[PDB]
Amino acid sequence: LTWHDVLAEEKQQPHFLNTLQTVASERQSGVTIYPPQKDVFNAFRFTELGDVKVVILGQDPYHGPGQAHGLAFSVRPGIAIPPSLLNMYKELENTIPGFTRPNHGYLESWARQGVLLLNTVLTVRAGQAHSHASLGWETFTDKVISLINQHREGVVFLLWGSHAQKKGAIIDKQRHHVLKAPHPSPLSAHRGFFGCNHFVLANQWLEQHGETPIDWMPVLPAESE
Ligand SMILES: O=c1cc[nH]c(=O)[nH]1
Repeated sequence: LTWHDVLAEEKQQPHFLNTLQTVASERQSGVTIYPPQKDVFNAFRFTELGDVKVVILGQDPYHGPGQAHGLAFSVRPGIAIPPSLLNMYKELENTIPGFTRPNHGYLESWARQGVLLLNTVLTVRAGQAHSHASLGWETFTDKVISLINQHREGVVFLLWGSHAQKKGAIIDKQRHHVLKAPHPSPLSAHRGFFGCNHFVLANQWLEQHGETPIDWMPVLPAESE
């Protein structure tokens, strides 16, 4: 059972297709849109429905050049680690045994381990946070979260900040494992993100059900000859 299986009918809905047409228009209107069109759905590409172990919800994609590439909180290789990710790495360094500060902010290897890095809004106008928040992306990601709720068992949801917490209100807290904390951005991280211990807690839950825990130290694609 795949994303396409469960999302094919949602993807033929006017709200969804129209969201995409608005983006495609915007990309030609004089404005740059992030991430590139081929990257918008990368969270789905790297972590199939049946591979989802951890869901980390973000809200908006990074809105600067070279930053967003379709995975919540991640940036491309060579790009500076943005403040929300830095605070994530800090909590990790203080909680996960052996973890040290990565020299990059690329989280693809989290996704390849089953960490679904899903923003509720999947595109953004350059430099303008929340600029596409009233297209239909929230309806689409509402549906995505609902399907995960329904079609999977024992997934851990990490819900950072009020927006994500509301988004995840529908999730079965008996069938899945839901953890809440304030958002890791500088504005709220010292008001409960630090100390939330979500990364260890996720791993323990996974372990207690026979699943491999997540290696949260992210790794860059390697060099070849
Ligand atoms: O992808 C991202 C980046 C920053 N903030 C979010 O919520 N998600």
